[PDB]
Amino acid sequence: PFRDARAAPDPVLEAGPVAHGPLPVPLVLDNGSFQVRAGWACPGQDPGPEPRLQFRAVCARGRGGARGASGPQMLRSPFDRNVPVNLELQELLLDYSFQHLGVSSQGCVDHPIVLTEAVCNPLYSRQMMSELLFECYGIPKVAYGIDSLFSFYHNKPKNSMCSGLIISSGYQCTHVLPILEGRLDAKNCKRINLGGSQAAGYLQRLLQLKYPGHLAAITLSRMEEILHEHSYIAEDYVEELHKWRCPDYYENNVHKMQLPFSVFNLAAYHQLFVGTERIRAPEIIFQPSLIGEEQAGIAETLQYILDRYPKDIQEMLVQNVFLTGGNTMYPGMKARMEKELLEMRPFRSSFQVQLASNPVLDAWYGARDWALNHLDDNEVWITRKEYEEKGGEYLKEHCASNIYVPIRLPKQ
Amino acid sequence: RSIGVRIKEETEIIEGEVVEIQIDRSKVGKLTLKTTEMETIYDLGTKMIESLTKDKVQAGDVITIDKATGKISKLGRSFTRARDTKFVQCPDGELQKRKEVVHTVSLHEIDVINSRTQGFLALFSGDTGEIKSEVREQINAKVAEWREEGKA
Amino acid sequence: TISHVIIGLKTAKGTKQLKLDPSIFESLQKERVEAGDVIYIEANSGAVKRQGRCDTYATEFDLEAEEYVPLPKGDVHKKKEIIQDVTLHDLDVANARPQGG
Amino acid sequence: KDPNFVHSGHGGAVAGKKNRTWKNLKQILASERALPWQLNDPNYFSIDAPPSFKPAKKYSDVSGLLANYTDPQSKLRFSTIEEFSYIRRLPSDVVTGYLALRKATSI
Amino acid sequence: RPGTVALREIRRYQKSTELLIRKLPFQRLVREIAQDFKTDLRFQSSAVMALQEACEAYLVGLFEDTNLCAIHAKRVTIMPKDIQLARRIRGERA
Amino acid sequence: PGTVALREIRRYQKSTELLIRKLPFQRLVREIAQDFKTDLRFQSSAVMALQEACEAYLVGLFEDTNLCAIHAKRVTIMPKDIQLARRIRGE
Amino acid sequence: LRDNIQGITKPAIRRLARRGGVKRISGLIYEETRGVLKVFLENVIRDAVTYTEHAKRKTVTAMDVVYALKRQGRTLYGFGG
Ligand SMILES: Nc1ncnc2c1ncn2[C@@H]1O[C@H](COP(=O)(O)OP(=O)(O)O)[C@@H](O)[C@H]1O
Repeated sequence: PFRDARAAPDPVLEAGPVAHGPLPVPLVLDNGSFQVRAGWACPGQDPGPEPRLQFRAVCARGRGGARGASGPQMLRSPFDRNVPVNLELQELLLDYSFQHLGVSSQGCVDHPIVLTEAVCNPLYSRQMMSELLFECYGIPKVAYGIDSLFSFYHNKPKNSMCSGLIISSGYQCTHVLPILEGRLDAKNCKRINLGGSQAAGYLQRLLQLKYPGHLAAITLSRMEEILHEHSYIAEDYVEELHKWRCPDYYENNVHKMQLPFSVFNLAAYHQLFVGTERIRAPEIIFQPSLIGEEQAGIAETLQYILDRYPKDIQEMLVQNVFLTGGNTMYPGMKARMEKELLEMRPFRSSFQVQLASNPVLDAWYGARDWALNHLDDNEVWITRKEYEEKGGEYLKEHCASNIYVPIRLPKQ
Repeated sequence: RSIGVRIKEETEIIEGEVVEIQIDRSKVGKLTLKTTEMETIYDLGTKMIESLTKDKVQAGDVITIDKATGKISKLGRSFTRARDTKFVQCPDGELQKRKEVVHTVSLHEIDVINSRTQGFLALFSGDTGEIKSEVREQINAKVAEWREEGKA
Repeated sequence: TISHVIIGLKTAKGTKQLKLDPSIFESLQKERVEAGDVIYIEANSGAVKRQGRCDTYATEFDLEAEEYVPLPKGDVHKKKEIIQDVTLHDLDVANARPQGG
Repeated sequence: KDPNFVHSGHGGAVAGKKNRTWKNLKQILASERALPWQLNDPNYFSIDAPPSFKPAKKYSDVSGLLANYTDPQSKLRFSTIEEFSYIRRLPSDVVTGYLALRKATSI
Repeated sequence: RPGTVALREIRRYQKSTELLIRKLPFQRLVREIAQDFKTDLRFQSSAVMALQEACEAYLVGLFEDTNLCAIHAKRVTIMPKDIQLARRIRGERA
Repeated sequence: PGTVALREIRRYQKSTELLIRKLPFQRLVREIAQDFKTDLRFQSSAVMALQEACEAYLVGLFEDTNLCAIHAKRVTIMPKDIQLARRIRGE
Repeated sequence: LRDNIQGITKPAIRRLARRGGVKRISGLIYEETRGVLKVFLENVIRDAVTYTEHAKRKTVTAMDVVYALKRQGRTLYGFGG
């Protein structure tokens, strides 16, 4: 059968840690349309033991006058299309995270922080986010970067001017990130508007249409079992759905987990047979025309960005295709990706596909190991005295982070 | 003439009653086909559009389409459209069948196909004469490898 | 105008670009070849054959008079030493009468 | 205790027919167009991937097997003889569902 | 809890050959309307329940036309003026 | 100005004769009859009974399309207003 | 030639529209109307011929079409029957 989810962890702490040399340990925080992930950096230790608040970033409140329902225990979330675009829920999300991390004594957030932002972040959203971060929370200095570049910075061979493609996936997007000598080539980076939410919503809608006996019993929190544990991505899609065509393959390979139980009962508590369906929700990022929506998908975007470039700079970067975030958790992902890439490389040419050491957590460990090294790069971090003149759109172009564009925003 | 070569080949063949056919002024158009057990609509391509229109295919015909080649064979009309000759029932099973055809050619009948800019006319008309022995020296050796690569 | 034609090729093993002699491109046009066809080029002889339309285009129309073939699983490019046997009689025949041409 | 006891008015109002939320994403990528953007910029309008260059494959709605066929009545796409017998029994409430799941010619 | 999945109604009231109006209130509705033409009426159970089947089918048939009228008139919301269009173009509101 | 068409409405509503040209209508009637079946030929009264039924039917369609556009808060008709006027009639 | 139903002229369709009381007419409406006008004869001439084919006459009478119009629910006066 299905399991069910679990909640109410013990992230209860004293007001904060203290470490040798400069005393203020930085906070490391990831945004996330699926889940937020956070912690104190734990500097001077490599085996960073306790990331905390690894929680589904969706909230409510008790409208009868009870409590703010920020943490784990209809619903709203502070992100749209992977960019934060909210205040009235973003506040109680950050307050909840800061309660469990601890604040040292009073009505200001004492320690410096590193925080994730979108592959490109709309100028106004950084303005609103920095305005919350400095008007309300009052942090002394702040750093920004991308989950994908942080998880790459974690998985690099060396702390050097490496180059590659980063392939990223998550709730409402996947992005292809051409990085040249540590610099994101933002003029020819691309994204597809599909990923985890679309795959889960699609797998739901398939089972809603295929099994009209159980229409309220199936829900996204049950789709996540079959999506993250029973599904796999094809090595070649027409080759997998071809071998599903014969019943002797089907009945042996099909997954068959019962609904939660109380005519041989399964007409009410069905095994919800999935065979091609446990491939279709994975394929969405490769063929978005499995949904209605026309976009190139990962294979044609990967080809499209490469033919922007001279043939030598292709060969020296395609040596590091890195897989990270979200849907890259599917079993068989590397074996699909390297086949789709072999089909479009020059005939004898070499390439290598690298999968993250932990495709969900490595963004935090990347930002952590980054902050542990860049701790006193006082030119890199956005300092509170810089936000005292810079309007909140501002960014500084440090390694493993987004590209600033010189610009100014009217606000009153 | 009296030693045969035998081969088998697989063909995508479409067969059905044409329910409706539509065309426009490049070109685009739409076709529908029926068996006793299914129906479809289809987007046609240009080389089909020219074939269906050249051969005056009309709603209520029962037809075979050689999908690899664009050739149309018409078998008759459906009995329910026999009003206003040959009349026939719709095919059974699905529309598009990957039929296997076994075929045989006499070893000499390969010589005559090889002899002229079109060979097969000389097969029937008797113009085959003094067929060049170096051509047989090749064809016998070619068939001797098809025999053992297993393709014939 | 036409010094050469660049042609791009793909198989499940990779890709190449080739620089065709205009006599070979005249043969591509003889075979009515277009982008998305699957082609065999015999570069030592100038033989050219259309195998079929590539099956990535098999949904360009639901029903059209082309045969579609899977993207070749073989290498883009293949080499052999080959040894040709020809008799003096084959020369005496093939050069005596005007060829069919 | 609270990370702050008092807070700014970031753009959402106290009262009015006006929002308590800031501008939603659709208004952001509209209003951002007035700025002095250039052909070299990291502009968020430019990052959405191009349309597919090849024509899209067809897979049967009800089972995901490769579809050779489309029904004249419902306009769904199907693979096999028993699937054609199956689809003709389905209620319009799921037929429109499969069509909407692929933004079909009737939405 | 609140404000989600209105299709909870779509997925309940059309799973079988059910009727949506309760029987006792329908049986006391029709009789008052009937007697104005001619009084002293008595009714077969099989007569009264043959009315409701036609009524609910006709109401459903109106609403099927009605939501497309709203969509054409630039709305997701059906409103009384959609019925003013539909029932007159079918020739019945005349 | 762009509105004195409202005087055409009143003129063609005062008028009650048939509006399509008899020869074009008769040619179309015959062409549709002849590709349907062989040697069908029409008395003038049959072509007139056809044309009166056609033009009354189209006046009904235009009245129905008017109410669809008025309901859509328009002052203009587009082919979509006719396609509602068909589907709402069940045509 | 003008046999493409365009022989039902723009101003004639527009005059039917004006008797029908409609204001601004978009330029695709004439052709959409010609589509309806064909389909009305694909009902009426077709069934009228099934009444002509009751007697199997060469002449279509006003009766033959009035019977088709009667079964199609659009009865007509002045011709009788
Ligand atoms: N298992 C998962 N399933 C779905 N999405 C996930 C999963 N793990 C991580 N993500 C995705 O990671 C994406 C980007 O990285 P994330 O950790 O959330 O940081 P950020 O949004 O700031 O870039 C998000 O869009 C989120 O949905």
